[PDB]
Amino acid sequence: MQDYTVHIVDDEEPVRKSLAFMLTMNGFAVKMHQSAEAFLAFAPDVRNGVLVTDLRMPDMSGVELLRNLGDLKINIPSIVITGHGDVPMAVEAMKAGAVDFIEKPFEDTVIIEAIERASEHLV
Ligand SMILES: [Mn+2]
Repeated sequence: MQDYTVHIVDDEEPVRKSLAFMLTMNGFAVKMHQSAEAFLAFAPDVRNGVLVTDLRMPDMSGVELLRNLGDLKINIPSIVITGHGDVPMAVEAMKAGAVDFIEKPFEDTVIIEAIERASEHLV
């Protein structure tokens, strides 16, 4: 079986803990990051990891995070969670290299399938 880690980034702690807890209850190895900046500083050390990030985050957006990762010469399959009915954000996220976007609110089954898909990109 594959042993990958799901890295979660969200500006709202309650939403972050909700997702994290749900994925762990489903058997995924999960790591919650305090902010986009914290994940960016942790990124060089990631091995066999997938990223699930929120898009609208005041300090650093999900898109900007994706562009910074690219600058670090690092490729981490990413799923971007976008605001309800926010088309500009989903489009920009895909143009930025995200494996896929997920519109919230979302069904656990759906985010779980999106994560399994991103893991397809792990070498
Ligand atoms: Mn947000």
